[PDB]
Amino acid sequence: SLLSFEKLDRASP
Amino acid sequence: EFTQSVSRLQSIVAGLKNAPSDQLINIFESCVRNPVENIMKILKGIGETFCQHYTQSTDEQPGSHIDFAVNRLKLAEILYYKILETVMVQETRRLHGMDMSVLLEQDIFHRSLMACCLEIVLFAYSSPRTFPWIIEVLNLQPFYFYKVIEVVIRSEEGLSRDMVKHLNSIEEQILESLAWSHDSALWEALQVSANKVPTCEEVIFRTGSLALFYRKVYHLASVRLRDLCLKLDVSNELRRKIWTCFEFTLVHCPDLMKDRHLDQLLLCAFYIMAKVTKEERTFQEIMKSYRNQPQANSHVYRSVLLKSEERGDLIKFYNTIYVGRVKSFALKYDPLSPFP
Repeated sequence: SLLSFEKLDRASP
Repeated sequence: EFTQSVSRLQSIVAGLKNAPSDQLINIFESCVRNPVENIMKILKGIGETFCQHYTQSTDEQPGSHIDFAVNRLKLAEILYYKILETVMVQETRRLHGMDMSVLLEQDIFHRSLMACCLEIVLFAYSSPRTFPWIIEVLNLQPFYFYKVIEVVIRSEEGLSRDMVKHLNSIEEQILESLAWSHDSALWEALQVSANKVPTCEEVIFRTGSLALFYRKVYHLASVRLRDLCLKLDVSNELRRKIWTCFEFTLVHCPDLMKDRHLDQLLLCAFYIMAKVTKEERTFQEIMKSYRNQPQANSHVYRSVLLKSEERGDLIKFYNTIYVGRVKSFALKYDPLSPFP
């Protein structure tokens, strides 16, 4: 509840 | 030895001229208020502004020679007078022999038709001046402009499938982002409507500028939901549940769209109605599956307006701005809007 923090895969290569 | 698009453009304007034809002139002169001189003022105005921007360099776009500018312009004018005639001839008032003065005196229609002709020409030549360069230069509201595109497509059948595909894609650009900018006349239209955002059922069954716009938007977003629901097959029961949260943010949180992209809200919707439902928590896995869409670009999920005042990515936009707005609607799913 609720926020799903995450790291965007570093990209685009 | 010409490219297909340039050859096709040759066949279209062949034998025509950058002046109105005799049939068009007759139609102008049958009007109680004859538009012809005002129409010439507009083309001369657009023509001068176009050449000025065409021939003057910026950081993004180098300026080009005036000779090419006039060539492109002359070609667009020829298209304008051909397409305008076709439009006026096929008009209902024309067939019923009624005065068309009101139809022919709308500046925004003539400006938009001429810009769209310029855009057809530039595209045919694979111009570096990429949409929306043309409407920016001519000071045309995207919210007003996009309406001409359907008219052009139906009024000129000599357009190649590629020309038609391109015109449809610049319409999608306007619907997904360009018409939602803070300076857009959309917010003016919403305002006079007492900030009542038309729901899906309402425009899919009004019929003002607002309704026609949102009809297009709701149609576009549904197509971009369906394909993405063919990624994880989900179910046609849940594809409705997700379409509901997206409609909620459009109607009851219209500010979230300002200076943003339609897909940013559609994707943010997706993840949330997944997580609160039986079919659950499909991750950014669908983002790679979002890449399969024609309009998908990195900047969409990489670069998202937060407040402006820097600019973050989709997941930061989501947890900062989105949940705060959408949580209490979405949490309740621990009605459903009809899917087109």
